[PDB]
Amino acid sequence: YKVKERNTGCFNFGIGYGTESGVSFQAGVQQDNWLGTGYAVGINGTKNDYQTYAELSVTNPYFTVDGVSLGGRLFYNDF
Amino acid sequence: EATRNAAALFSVDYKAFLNEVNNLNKRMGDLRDINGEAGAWARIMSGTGSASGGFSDNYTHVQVGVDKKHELDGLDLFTGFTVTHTDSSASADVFSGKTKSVGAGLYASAMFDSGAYIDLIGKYVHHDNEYTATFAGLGTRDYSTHSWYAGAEAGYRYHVTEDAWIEPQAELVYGSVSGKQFAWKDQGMHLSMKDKDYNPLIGRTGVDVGKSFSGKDWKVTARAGLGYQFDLLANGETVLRDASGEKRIKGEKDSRMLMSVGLNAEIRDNVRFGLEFEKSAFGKYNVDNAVNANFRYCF
Amino acid sequence: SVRTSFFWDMGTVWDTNWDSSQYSGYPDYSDPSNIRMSAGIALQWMSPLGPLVFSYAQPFKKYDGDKAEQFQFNIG
Repeated sequence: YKVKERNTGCFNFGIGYGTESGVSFQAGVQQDNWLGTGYAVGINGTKNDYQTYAELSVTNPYFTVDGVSLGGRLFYNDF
Repeated sequence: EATRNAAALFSVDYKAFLNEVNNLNKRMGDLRDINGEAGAWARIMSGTGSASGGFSDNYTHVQVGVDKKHELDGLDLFTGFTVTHTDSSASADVFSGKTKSVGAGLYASAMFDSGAYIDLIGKYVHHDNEYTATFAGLGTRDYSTHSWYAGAEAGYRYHVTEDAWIEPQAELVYGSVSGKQFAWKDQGMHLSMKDKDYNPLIGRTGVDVGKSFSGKDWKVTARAGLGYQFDLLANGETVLRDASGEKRIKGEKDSRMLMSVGLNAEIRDNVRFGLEFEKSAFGKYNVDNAVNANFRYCF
Repeated sequence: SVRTSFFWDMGTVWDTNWDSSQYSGYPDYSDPSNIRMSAGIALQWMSPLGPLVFSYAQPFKKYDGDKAEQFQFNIG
């Protein structure tokens, strides 16, 4: 089998500064096939004057050999 | 009063036009060190600001275009077209409205063997606003005006050093935008205000120094400057009426100043980065600007 | 890496926890009848920054206050 790899999920990091909402913060990732380990991992979050959000998620698709998937996530927000 | 809000309407539109007007080495791509004479260039910007009296606004304009040429006897004459779309929204003490401005036009570029840079663009746009104002009792209304604006820019970047060189530059855009005519007779009194076709023009002379860095470890575009902006033509004259009588007003020239941007750098073709500057001059007329800073990393 | 489509879209949404006789003049919001429609062109490009999506369409049908952004742009 000959395959050609492609990109999958990518990093970002944005700190937006202004007069309204001030220096709002934001960053995170969202990618499956984590480093080739085959997982699916996504972390994101933003810091704002009146809106703070964060979410973390992981999912292993082949937890057992047969193919059962074990996944979970957490999320927090205040607006 | 209501008439004074019209001056703010033009002054706010002036900043949007000042936001619409930009550089040629950013919006139209660097006229030098571009080996693809057949291809596209673009730039998208977003910002906000306000003035004294609570008048605030936020806008974002994105333009793209293409050009196609080949090598000549020392001159980099290229021609092509472009389009642009801008959105803005503003609020004041007694009025507020949102607007858009989309246009299309043609551009030419010229880089000479002696190191000169020249750009020219020209666009016809159909800018439409929808705003509510109770001053003069008129109410809420939407109107579209056609802007035929052509702007040129010239400069001479002399190779002072292979990584740092002083650049003189001067730009100017002249446009025709017709005025508006409306009466508040729906409220009972005419108070008719009319303005015919206007032919404004504004330029800016800026002296800049730019750095040529490479190697993909820096790969930055560190360039700074100082510029003075003068409204070459301000024909935004409007004549309003009332039961007591009728008055007149018109746009006036400017002598504004400006500043520069910090880093605007990148690492490789996979990633990107930049930094922006918000020139917030509260001392002049409670003026302000808005900026941003954000990069990308992709596996 | 590029993919263009011509699309025709239809959509609707409503509530069941609604009464109309309680609000004669206030318009009903429980009628599966206001079926909004749109048509246009869309483009996708897997750029070396992600799946960039652009679209331009017109809402051939609309109701009430349905402010429309004609040209849409997003990633993923």
